[PDB]
Amino acid sequence: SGAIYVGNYRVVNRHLATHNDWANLVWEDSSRDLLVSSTTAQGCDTIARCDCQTGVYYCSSRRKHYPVSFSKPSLIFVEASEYYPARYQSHLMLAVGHSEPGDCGGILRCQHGVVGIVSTGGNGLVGFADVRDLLWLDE
Ligand SMILES: COc1ccc2c(n1)[C@@H](C(=O)N1CCC[C@H](C(N)=O)C1)CC2
Ligand SMILES: [Zn+2]
Repeated sequence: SGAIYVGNYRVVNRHLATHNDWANLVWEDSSRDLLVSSTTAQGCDTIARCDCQTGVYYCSSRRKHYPVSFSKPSLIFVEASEYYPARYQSHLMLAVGHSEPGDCGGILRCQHGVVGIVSTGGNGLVGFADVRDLLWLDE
């Protein structure tokens, strides 16, 4: 579990979104596993605007932060789940690191701020849904 709070927005994994997220829906993309809902309170999260390939992510299954090298956002095939059929997930970045179901929502950060959130994983690989291109989060 986990979300990004920037300005009047809440950024969560689409497959973990609540009824309130859908009642106050701003944008969603099933192909990215992203959903953005509106909030009343202000958000204090700086979103990175960069091409960084190194960062730090929070892994709640270990209650630890791990430094990682990660790939550029791309189309990667993701196996079937109770939320999605077998499809290519866009804007996804992989890293070598620990992840298990329950880690989705862990923020990935670089020196510039929030890069993305855990979305996939398995076999020593962790996948992150990129958010740096959503310039409308900051404006
Ligand atoms: C987060 O780490 C892991 C590790 C192992 C495993 C997972 N997640 C789970 C996972 O990746 N997905 C299920 C929920 C939706 C996901 C998506 N973005 O399409 C895919 C399946 C096993
Ligand atoms: Zn950055």
